[PDB]
Amino acid sequence: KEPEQLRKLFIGGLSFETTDESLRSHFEQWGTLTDCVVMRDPNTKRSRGFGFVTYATVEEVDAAMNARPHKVDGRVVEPKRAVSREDSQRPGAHLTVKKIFVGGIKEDTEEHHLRDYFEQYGKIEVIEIMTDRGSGKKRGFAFVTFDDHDSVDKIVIQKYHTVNGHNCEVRKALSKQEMASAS
DNA sequence: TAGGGTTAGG
Repeated sequence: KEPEQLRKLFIGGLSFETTDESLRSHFEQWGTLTDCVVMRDPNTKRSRGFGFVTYATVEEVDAAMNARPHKVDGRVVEPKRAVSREDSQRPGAHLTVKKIFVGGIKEDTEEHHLRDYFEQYGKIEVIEIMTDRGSGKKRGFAFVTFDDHDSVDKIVIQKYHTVNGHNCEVRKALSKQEMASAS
């Protein structure tokens, strides 16, 4: 049995009239829903326009994501890997991005090392191992861009990543300015 | 379009 967090998808952009029932009826097409709910105001009971669906297995989750775009109650919605309440605190945790920051990679790390680990998550468009433009010294971090934002989401929700023999930290890439506003 | 009375007590 895989962890609940990894078996759940956040469903954003829900139609004003989507319900626990209409949501379920749609996503059950890709698996056994162990949970399905529409978040709404506790006071007015008005829909907050988003919800979650949870499958019995991550394979069923992958099936659902491979079926995008998803239209529910006539509205195109936005299914996303569910980011934990804890991680939802980090800056840009909910951004739709196709690039990741990979920090703490050994000096002798080469592109093939990155591909050997990251290709399993999706089509890689660009790989950039950073160096100091002036000294030419390796800075110990890289950037990897994918063709699908879900590749990035599938990655950052995992805790560990082994590249060139050792663990490395992987986060959603924030722009120069986002990093600044994040400081 | 970020969570459902779901987060520090001898």
